[PDB]
Amino acid sequence: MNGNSTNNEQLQQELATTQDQVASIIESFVELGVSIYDFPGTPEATKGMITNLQRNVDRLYKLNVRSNDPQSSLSKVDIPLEVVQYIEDGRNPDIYTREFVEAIRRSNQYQRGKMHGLKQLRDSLADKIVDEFPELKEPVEDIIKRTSPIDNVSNTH
Amino acid sequence: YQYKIQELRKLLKSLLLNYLELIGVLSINPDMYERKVENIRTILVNIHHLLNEYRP
Repeated sequence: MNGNSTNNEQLQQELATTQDQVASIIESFVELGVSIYDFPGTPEATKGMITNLQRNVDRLYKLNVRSNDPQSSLSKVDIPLEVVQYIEDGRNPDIYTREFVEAIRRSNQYQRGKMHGLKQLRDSLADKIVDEFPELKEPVEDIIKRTSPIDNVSNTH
Repeated sequence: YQYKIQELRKLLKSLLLNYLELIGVLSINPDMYERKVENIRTILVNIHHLLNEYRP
């Protein structure tokens, strides 16, 4: 677990510095956007725009070669398609996480409701079998004991 | 045919017990249900075959 702890530490560091790099790219974007909007046409402005493209290309250089870097958890972190299309839709991905983990709890509670309803059916039917047929007391007790075994994954919540 | 009639009673009681055991297996772990469904399947065909033997 030490390896998982330390590699998640470089997950957090790598994501934070990519926050920094992507934010720098967006800042370069806002400055050439205002350059387009208020371009004075001077050669100094054109060379400033050329250097803006230079810095955009080298930031993309750094982050692409670091996406191919072996000393990276960039590949080990996993991305699915629903969150990326959900962000493309303009909606907040923490809602996607919320809905998905709430679906986890929905399926857990729904299956637990199945289990408890089946247990109610089991012990009600077993009691009525015992009441109707007095010669079936031992097989029903054996069946209930076998289908209610020792708890190793139910005592803990 | 008294042996067959008492065997039919025993098969009926075994079918009811096998249903109760199937409900228990479904209530704790519905992944070994295949053998219990198979036992209900063979108990039922045994009941039906005993009825067909009694049919003449």
